Amino acid sequence: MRVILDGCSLTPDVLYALGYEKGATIEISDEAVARITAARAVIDKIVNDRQTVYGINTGFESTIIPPHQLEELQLNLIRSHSACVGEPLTPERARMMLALRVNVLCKGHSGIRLETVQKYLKAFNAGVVPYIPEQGTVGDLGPLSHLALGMLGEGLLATLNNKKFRDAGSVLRELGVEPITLAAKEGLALINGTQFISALGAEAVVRARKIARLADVALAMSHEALRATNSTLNPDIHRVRPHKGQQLVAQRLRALLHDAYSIRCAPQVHGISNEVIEWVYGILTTELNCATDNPLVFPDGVKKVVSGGNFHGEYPAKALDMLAIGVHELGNISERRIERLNNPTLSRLPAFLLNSGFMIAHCTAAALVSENKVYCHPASADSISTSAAQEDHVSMGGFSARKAIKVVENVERIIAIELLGACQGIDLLRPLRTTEPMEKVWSLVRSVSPPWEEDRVINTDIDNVTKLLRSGAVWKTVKPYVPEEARFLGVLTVKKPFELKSKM
Amino acid sequence: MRVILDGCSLTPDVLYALGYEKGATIEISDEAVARITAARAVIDKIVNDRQTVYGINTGFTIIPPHQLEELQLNLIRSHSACVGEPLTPERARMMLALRVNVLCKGHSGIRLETVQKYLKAFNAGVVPYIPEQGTVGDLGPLSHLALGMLGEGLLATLNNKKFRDAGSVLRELGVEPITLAAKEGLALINGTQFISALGAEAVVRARKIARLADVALAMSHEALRATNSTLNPDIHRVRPHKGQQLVAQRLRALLHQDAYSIRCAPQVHGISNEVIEWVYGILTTELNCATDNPLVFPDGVKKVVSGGNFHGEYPAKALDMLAIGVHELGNISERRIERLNNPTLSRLPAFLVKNGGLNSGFMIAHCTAAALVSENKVYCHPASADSISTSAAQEDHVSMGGFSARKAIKVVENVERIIAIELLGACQGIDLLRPLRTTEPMEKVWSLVRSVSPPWEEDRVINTDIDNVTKLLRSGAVWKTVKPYVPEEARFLGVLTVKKPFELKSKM
Amino acid sequence: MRVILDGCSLTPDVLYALGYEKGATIEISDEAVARITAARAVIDKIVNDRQTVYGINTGSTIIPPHQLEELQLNLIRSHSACVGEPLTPERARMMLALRVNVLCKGHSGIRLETVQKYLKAFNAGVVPYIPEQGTVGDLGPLSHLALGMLGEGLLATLNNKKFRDAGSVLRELGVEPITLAAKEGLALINGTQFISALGAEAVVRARKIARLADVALAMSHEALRATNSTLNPDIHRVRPHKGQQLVAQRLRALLHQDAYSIRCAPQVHGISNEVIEWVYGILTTELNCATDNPLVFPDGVKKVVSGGNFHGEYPAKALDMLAIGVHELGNISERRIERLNNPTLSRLPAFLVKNGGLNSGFMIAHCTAAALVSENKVYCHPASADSISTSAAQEDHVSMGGFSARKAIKVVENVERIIAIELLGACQGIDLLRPLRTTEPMEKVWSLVRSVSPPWEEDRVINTDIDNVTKLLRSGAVWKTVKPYVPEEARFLGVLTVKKPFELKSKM
Amino acid sequence: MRVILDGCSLTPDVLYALGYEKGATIEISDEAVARITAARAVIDKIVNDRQTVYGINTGPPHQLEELQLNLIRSHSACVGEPLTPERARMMLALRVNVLCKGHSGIRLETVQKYLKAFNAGVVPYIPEQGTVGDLGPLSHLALGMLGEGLLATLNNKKFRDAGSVLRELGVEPITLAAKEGLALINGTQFISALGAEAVVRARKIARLADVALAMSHEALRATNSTLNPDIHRVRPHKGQQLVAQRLRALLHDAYSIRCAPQVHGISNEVIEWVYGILTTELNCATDNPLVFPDGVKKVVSGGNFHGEYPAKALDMLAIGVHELGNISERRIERLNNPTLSRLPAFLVKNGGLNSGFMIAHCTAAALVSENKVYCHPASADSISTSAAQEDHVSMGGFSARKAIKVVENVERIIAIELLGACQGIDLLRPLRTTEPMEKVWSLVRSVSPPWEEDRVINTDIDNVTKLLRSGAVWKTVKPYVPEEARFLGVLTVKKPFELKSKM
Repeated sequence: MRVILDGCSLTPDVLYALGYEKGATIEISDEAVARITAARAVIDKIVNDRQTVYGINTGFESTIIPPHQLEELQLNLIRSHSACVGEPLTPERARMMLALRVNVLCKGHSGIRLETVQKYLKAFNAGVVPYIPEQGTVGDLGPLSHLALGMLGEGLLATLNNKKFRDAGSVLRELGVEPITLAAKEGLALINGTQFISALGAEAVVRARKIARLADVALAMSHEALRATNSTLNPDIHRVRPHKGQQLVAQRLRALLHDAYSIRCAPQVHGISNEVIEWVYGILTTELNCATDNPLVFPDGVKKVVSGGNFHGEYPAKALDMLAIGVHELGNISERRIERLNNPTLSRLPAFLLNSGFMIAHCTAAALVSENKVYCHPASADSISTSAAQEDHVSMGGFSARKAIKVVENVERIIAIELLGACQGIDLLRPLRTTEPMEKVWSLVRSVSPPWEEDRVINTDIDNVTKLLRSGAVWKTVKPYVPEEARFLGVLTVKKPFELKSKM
Repeated sequence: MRVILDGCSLTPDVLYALGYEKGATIEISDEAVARITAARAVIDKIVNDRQTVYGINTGFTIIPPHQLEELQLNLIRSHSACVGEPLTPERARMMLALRVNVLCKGHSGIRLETVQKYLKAFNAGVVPYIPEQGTVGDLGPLSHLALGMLGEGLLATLNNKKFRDAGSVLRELGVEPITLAAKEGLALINGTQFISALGAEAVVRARKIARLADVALAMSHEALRATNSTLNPDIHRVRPHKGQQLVAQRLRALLHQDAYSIRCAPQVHGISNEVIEWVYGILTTELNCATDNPLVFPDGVKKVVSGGNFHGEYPAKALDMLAIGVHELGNISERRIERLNNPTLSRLPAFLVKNGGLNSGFMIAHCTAAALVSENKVYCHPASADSISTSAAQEDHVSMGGFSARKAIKVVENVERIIAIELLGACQGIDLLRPLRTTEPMEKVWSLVRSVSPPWEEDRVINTDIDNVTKLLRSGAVWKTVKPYVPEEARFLGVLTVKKPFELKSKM
Repeated sequence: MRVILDGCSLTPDVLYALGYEKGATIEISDEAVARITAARAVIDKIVNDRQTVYGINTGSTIIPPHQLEELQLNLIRSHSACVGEPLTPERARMMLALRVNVLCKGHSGIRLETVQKYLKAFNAGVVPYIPEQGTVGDLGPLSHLALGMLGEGLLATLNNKKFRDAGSVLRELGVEPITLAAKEGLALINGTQFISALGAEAVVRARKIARLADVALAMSHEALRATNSTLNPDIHRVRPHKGQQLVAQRLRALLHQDAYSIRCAPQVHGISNEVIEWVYGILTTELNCATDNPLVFPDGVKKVVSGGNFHGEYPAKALDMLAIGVHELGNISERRIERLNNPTLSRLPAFLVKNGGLNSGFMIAHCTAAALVSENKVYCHPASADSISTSAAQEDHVSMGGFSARKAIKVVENVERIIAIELLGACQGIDLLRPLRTTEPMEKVWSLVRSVSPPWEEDRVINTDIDNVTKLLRSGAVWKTVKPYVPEEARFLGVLTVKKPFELKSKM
Repeated sequence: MRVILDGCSLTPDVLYALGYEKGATIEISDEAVARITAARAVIDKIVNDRQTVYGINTGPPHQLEELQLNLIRSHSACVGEPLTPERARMMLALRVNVLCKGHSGIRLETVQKYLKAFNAGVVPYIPEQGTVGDLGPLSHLALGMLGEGLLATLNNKKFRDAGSVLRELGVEPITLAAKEGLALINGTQFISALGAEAVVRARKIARLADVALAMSHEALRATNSTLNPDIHRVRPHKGQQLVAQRLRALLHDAYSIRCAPQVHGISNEVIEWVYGILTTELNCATDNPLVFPDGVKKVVSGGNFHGEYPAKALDMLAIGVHELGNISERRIERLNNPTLSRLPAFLVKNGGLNSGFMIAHCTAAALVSENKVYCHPASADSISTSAAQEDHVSMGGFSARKAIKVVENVERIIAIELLGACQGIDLLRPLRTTEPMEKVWSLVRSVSPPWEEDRVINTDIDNVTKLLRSGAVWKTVKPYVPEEARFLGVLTVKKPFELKSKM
């Protein structure tokens, strides 16, 4: 897989693939190359003409810095801003941030040199693993500086073939990549932006979209195991409560299948979760293709170098706080259906499906839902300002992105527990059969987890079914039975950006 | 203003007007009347043919006629279980009008005469007694509404808002109490109208304060003597979120390196605007939804269908997110208030008062703003994230959106005061900069503020000024002043027209 | 009816009584009078000798006599910056009395005459106008208090609670308005008395509902016909938390495997009790603290000292934790309510009603309880965890405990209703079990409940019963009924006497 | 480092040492042995006499054994990352201590095997998510002792086959008789062991917070006026007075400095209170049903397994510890602010080319901000998982974990303040501070050189954090501080509360 970046076409799903698919590689388009060199020409003219421009050849102090002191300034910037702490990002997430960094630079408004972008490109393709401590950003100078630090051959680096973090200098020699060198503005160009929040957010919303579909598969199985009626899927019901999500979820369920609230009101609950995920997906897709640099370089603009606030991460921060809340509800209602499966008076099945069955598995699901409620608190609602700097308002979206991933990770396990329990319900109902797509899912689950005869170590089954869900095999199985519109695919193509009806 | 309801055309702004504008009246369309009687014909046939249908003439087996009526009354009474302070007259009447609108869709099976009575009571000026706590998302609130319509419990009127005997109040409006036939009990109390009516007020107030936030910001921008550099349309063209671009255009209209609270304002106000716009869309759909159960479809394959449209997760979730979005407007505004009071940051006299030896100026007003932001952070916790299964039976998941709606209103109420404090402080900044002038629209806003709050010479009781400027903002006079200077698209008006509902491409 | 304040002996329960009991009056002790005049002598010397001391006659520069009086007035007026609904008369007057108590410690430098006028205003029945929002933790609220004492802004009286001109109200009461000398402005508005007065009500109500929670539980225990096995003192001897042991003993006194909401009740109520007891101790100290600045020490090495005793983090933190502790009482109670309504869990008629084919019983009452628990979870978020600083001042860290105090009261108010719903439901259970009888104290409670709420024969408006039983609980009649059956130590009375303050072992 | 457990004497600090100090070993007292065998005699008598008692021989001798195994296996339902070796072994030791009270009905042989496994260096595999408050975690512990699932060792921490690890360690797997299954997995030991680490770390960072504050106080050249004992005598909270005395010991006007005793104080008191709750909890009989050989009823069903007590305490610990970081971050802000510090902006001379500690403050602010989310009480929620019995749970598993996270975050914040304040001292040379603070400064300078030109600052932050956690900083100032202000009272177990009345 070789992806061509141009700063306009990147989707969260492609970025996720860039981080997680073996053999992923990036290149930049010819039009991106043209934009980058055009922007750099502006910078080179300002520096050569010894013209004073804040952010270009000024200090920290609107006076002109001498050339040699200007190179040293870039290095001091990268080093002093490498202030992050805690556990480093996983190799996949660190490399997602790297690729996203390159994509944003492709818009050609940072003033970066082409050769610096190439060294970033070459490092990615060679399999570099940046060392990015996950805590520090207030929304992403820190994370992006740690990225640039490794590209300077300083600090720590790893590789895909050897993920033990070691001397960055030796790793670059290992990969045959010459370290970057920094000219004017290159220091800021590399570390200004929302790429830590947005890369992590990209993974979150991708995983969220996929678990939203899978939640309906688990629900369908529970529906069958509990022997519920199809009455609540009547399209007349959802025609008169015509939210997009609710209608789409009901159609998805009808494809798979053609009571209690956790089943009967599922379209009315999954629906809004789906719409939140779809909305967040749109916000993030725009953000992955934004020029978050400062100051901005516009070679064809009335002003060639402009100071703005595009580095502020409130947009993806807010979106990720809401993603967590939306995804959380999928697990919340799922846990209740798990409760019905284990309850003998509710299921008309053997209790918990001298044996305890899936009793404690429901417990695990409830614990995950409970901790998700804490993670539902909006991190971006807080701002802590540095008084005598310029930064008097920040997004605090670093934690928004991380806890969004955690909530989805938790909900994935919850859905796995429901699906696992519901499949056992199907066993208990034999020789009864369910629908063709659901029988295929059941067989798929049974290929990694045998039916529950005697008690056994159940965390193994939970983890196996979770692996199964994350593999994509479950959705791939039911996919051809579902109408195209109900497959959650519309967000996979980049829409044209909003345009003012007046350019005033 | 006489509004004709038809269950398809109601917007949050019209509903807000129905509750808050003097002389508001409702009627229902001819097509709504037709739908209502058509649905009732289904119910009447079922009852007369003595056919067993769950939710129509069953029980808690077919219940005989003389007791089917008693069942309706028992339902209304036993479900009137709400506690706490009653809704304000305006909000109670908003819930009443919204109730009527939903019934106009013609899927509840309600009788026409009952709707007519709900209709007549509203127009006569009835004030329902609706305790604000109880719903898990809205049997309770809607039952209290129906209870008063039965002439039981408490009622008030617009002319006399002291809650008294409901029977005498109906006798005061010359209104005859409702009577309940089969299904009418459920038809009146099934739905999300408590959450959605309160939510309607919230999102309307939110939309208006979002616009006003940019006016306060513009004034602060002028008082702080900031550059227009960050409003360069090239900046927002390459970070092209709809909200960010629209906010920047709105600011360019009012004002035709700085701190982040000013420079990153389009990047912060923008997402707030988009959240508000999104919530507005969710709620507009919800105001025109058939949230009844069981549903009656006279032209359907099944005439009576059990579903889950009463579940309030949709408006509950939207209102939790509205609170978070609106909160940020106050959050960044408070920081700009901080800059205005800070002599190092403002290049103005400290706390916007000259002769600051004996005076404190707007020092403690900033304090009040900070306290409001701080408490908004607690209200930012999503209430709909919780569910307490009220039965090991069938009601095993609920939205808990009652508190989502109420705290959404509280956050917007708080943010309105914050924006008022910023605008008040920024206008004093303008005074301190005289004989300098600002733009034509901002000079008009300044004059408008000065007509309710004089400049700050010596110290005086400042909570009076804060409240006055807050009243000014809520009056609509401030936006009305700058409105003609702003491009139509940047006026936050697109949400005022009801879009056609989403339609499935496939027939599966 | 007459409490003598001395700045050392005030308990939350006495302060609550001062605000809520009819005919309450305050006086100050002789030792307090002596301390006040001694401290004022220090101030008068400083001013007379024209000596420069920050906070007494500075700005910063030594302020001349004429301007020094004007400075006090400007201070009070400009700091009256609070917004929102005013405190209830009882809470406003609690803040007033607490203000006087703190001044009795004699470290504020206040004049005696000023204290006397506050004192006379309280006894005459003044109702201060104190907007509940604004403090960051309490210049605003305390300034609004002083503003009314100046005869400015709004005031009310106990005989006429309509807020009107403060000047006319003081004339009505026969109280001459205060006048302000040096330091008197700061002396009146420095302190944590808004947070602490509201907190005093909260922890008092919390302590009383903690006891009542065990009474409701005991009734539920009987209605559900549970075993006494889990009350075995051996169980709690080996899990010997003070609260758990005390709760179990209280339950044994009223009742002289099972579900967790009953069986683990000592293990859950226990920690709630201990949190309440801990908070009570924190607040009792705080009610008797010198929160002034700068502090005046007539017998100290330094007579006038600048410190940070005005910072409200201590009561703010305590009230955030009170909310969490009280919340759990309602949380576990709601689960017992669920068991009462559940036919498979209770072995009683579903929703505690016979002939439930037309009746719903207490079904929706459980719903109301669940909604209250759910909203309490939002209020459980610690408000004091946030701080918003004013960058260029000296106030770079604040407690934000104003909202901590208010939401603490809200949580307890909610939990009171929950306990009422449980008790109401459990008493119906007792009816359903007749001719069976329960214990002597529980039969008395049942009779007491039946005197305000008849048994549930047919369905009726249930919010009336809920409110009546809530009124009953708050009246104190329920606890008074079982009180003589409970061992003294299990009556939650230890906190009612002021303990000697902690003393350092070392002189360092 | 051989600790003798008896179910009555364990403190959070000793338990922490048991998990983190090399060569730690446990034994049980003779009285504990006596109690265990006495309780087991009750259980043996019941099964021998074929008497029906719920929780002993309920739901034949043959299958009663199978029931125990099914119990352990089916309840091993936890997910996520496993506990660190130190925390897993803390849970193991705490498990043994609770069994020493002699009310579980466990066999002595089983305890000795747990005992032996610990001393041999076993590392249990305990997934950190699942408990609703701790059947899951305790079952995973027992699963490994059965030689099933995964295990590791201190010498080889790669999780592998539990059977082979026990062979490696020379430990024969446990066997389960009647009641032994429940005896091993009933309790609050996952919450309490994690909570023990949290409150220990909290107590130590509370002391260190005053050291950082003292240095900031010196770097900012503040007055000692706010430490006047008369101030705190008239606002006589225990914590506030103790903190002020601690500061006076180290030092013999902005709110973040002036109101520090009034803010650190309540944090200290919360930590001290939580410490007391947890100390009791470490020595509680959380079994069910309970066995009382000398009781009126020998086997009693109760609710001592309910973890609300430690859950609530840990939710409050997080809130209390959080505030230390909150006010510290504000002092960090003052250090970097040239208008507030009267020092070079961001503590760097020649700031035209250098940024100094600017972004380090940024890191501190981010940590405070995320701590605000963790301040939400996890124990405030309950999800009834049983339509009947288990209808209220504590949800204290996450309370314990996020408590550790908050303290971990605050440790870094304090490190950043101390690091910045020491640079302030450098900028003020040839000025000197007090003798104990000069020693702390020298100690910091031994792991982090002064800031001349810009360099990679996350290295310095991590080094100073390591320094704080090492105990060397407190050990340095310890002899200058009055005994009462050293936060040591909680280190000795107080006698348990006793009812006055016999009712």
